Amino acid sequence: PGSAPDFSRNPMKKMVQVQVGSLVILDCKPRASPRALSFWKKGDMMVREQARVSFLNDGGLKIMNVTKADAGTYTCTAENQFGKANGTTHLVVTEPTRIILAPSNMDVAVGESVILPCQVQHDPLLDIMFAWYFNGALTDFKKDGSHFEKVGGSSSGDLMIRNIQLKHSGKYVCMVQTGVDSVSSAAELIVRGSPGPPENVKVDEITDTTAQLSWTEGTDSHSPVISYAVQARTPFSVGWQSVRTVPEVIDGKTHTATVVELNPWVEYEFRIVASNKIGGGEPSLPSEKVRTEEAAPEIAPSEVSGGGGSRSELVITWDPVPEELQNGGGFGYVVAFRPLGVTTWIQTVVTSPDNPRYVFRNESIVPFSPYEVKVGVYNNKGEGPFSPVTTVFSAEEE
Repeated sequence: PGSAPDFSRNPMKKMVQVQVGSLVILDCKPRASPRALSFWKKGDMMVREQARVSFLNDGGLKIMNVTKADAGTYTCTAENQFGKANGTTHLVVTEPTRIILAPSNMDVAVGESVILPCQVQHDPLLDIMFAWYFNGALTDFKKDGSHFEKVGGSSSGDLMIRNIQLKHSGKYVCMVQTGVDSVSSAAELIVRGSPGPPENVKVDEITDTTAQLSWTEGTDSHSPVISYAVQARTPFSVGWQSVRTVPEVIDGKTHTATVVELNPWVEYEFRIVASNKIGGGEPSLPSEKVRTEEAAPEIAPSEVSGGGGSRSELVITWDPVPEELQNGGGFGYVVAFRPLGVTTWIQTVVTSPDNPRYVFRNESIVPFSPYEVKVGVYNNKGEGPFSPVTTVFSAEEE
């Protein structure tokens, strides 16, 4: 044996970083036969045993509740019969990283855009790494792009959630790493939406003007249903349009209703829209296409008139009855006329409604004479009313 102190087997760390208020122990274990005595200096100055400072059996230095004042250069000088040796450690005391603006806990509707901040104050000697966790899993959110953006620049970890969806509900955790040190703060986002589309839309008890609708409630968007509304589509409707129901307003607990004021002999599809306090929901898939029962026509034509024409003519004219008021197939008109004073009607059936105009021409038609005229309606299911009688004059031409 016999050898001076030798730090090559057990060198003192070049540099040690500790958080303010932490505990630090600088090692000083050289190899030497016999064992070497040690002492510590901070810079030029000998370390004095003190309140938070003490000399350990293994030649180490223990400092408690470190301040930035304790930072500096500590050297350990060991001496043997055969010489002295020195080792140096630089103590860096750094402030804690602290999160200054953190995610808020939120209850928010789908489609909204929110910002979960994560600003930190940190000691400038250090570098920081931001990380987000979603329901406990590390993520940078880039696989769900178009819903997430990291905003604020390289110094910030702020997270923007765009057009938030139900699947984005959960615990969010912003974590800031600094070397081996770490702070984080968590918040919970609960997301609520419009109800899901109602399902299983069913139509029964079809009449000429009514139908019973039934349906089952759609997916829970985490806010209860307060209301149901009904829409319908026909060849005549400009897309989907609201329909009147009985009850006038349908409860969130009411899954059946009567549609009213439909037109007879029209084709219909129905859908249902659920609402909650968050907003109006996605419409159901449409019901089967059904047709209402046909019925006798009930509306006679308006503005029956006429007059003029060439020799021996009686011209009769009226307003067409709109298709949706025809109530059934094979709709047509019935023109009835008679000389004023005469009681027997002559009538003809007008099979095609295409042109609401009828001309009688023969020698029995007396020039410029008063005729009583009425026009009625019928379809495959029955006869409808006649218009009020009016007076039109035969042609004046002879």
